[PDB]
Amino acid sequence: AECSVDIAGNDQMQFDKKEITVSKSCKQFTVNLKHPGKLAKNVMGHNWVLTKQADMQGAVNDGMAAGLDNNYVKKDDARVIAHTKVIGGGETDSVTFDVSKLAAGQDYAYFCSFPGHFALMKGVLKLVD
Amino acid sequence: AECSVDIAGNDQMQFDKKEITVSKSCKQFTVNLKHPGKLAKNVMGHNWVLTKQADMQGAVNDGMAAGLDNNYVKKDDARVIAHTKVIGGGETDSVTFDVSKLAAGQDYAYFCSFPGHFALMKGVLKLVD
Ligand SMILES: [Cu+2]
Ligand SMILES: [Cu+2]
Repeated sequence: AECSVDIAGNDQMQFDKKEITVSKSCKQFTVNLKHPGKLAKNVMGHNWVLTKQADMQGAVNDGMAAGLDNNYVKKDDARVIAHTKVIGGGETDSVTFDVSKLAAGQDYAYFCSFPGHFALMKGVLKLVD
Repeated sequence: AECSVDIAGNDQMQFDKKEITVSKSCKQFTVNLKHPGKLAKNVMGHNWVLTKQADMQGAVNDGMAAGLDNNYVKKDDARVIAHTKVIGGGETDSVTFDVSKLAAGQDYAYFCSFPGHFALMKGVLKLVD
């Protein structure tokens, strides 16, 4: 038989092979692991979502619940001033919004609403002048 | 100032910018999001670890505790028949082991011991012939 196997991480963050067979006729067995480094949008996507600081947590929670189909943002969510699409690796998206939706001395947060990402992918947006 | 900003996911799964400035002299503001799709080994690495089925949970718990410098495998862990290094995107690693370490009528499992991967990155290794 063969005394080696090629196994890889896939774009779903699983092994491509759920089974390895080792023949008793093999003295030694060689496992070659590859990490292609490519993840599909459904497991590793990003967006950019803008809210008042106080509205972040509610918007993120309802955003996770809204699903990939809604770019992990609740449809017509009043707390969301602007958001991009959820994009995968090598992709781009742009969003334009009215600056009149911002007020001076208010705290604004941006985050990714892709489930679990708000913890790591956050920042502050400030109105200036 | 400008009425647009370029923001990107980075290899730590954070935004490259933690702060965005919008001048109130802008009528509209544009955010251009990029997803380069590249993650560093310290946040998205894989390995391949072989144990008896019954030893998986213990080996993975002690493995996560052992850290990246020990390839997320407890040094000299008796339950671990064989393991690769932890590798990052675009990388490869191999391990060879003696087939004499496997016995008939034992159940063998493999997994990735990179923290959080264990639930999705699993398979069965079967002695055959
Ligand atoms: Cu994200
Ligand atoms: Cu892994």
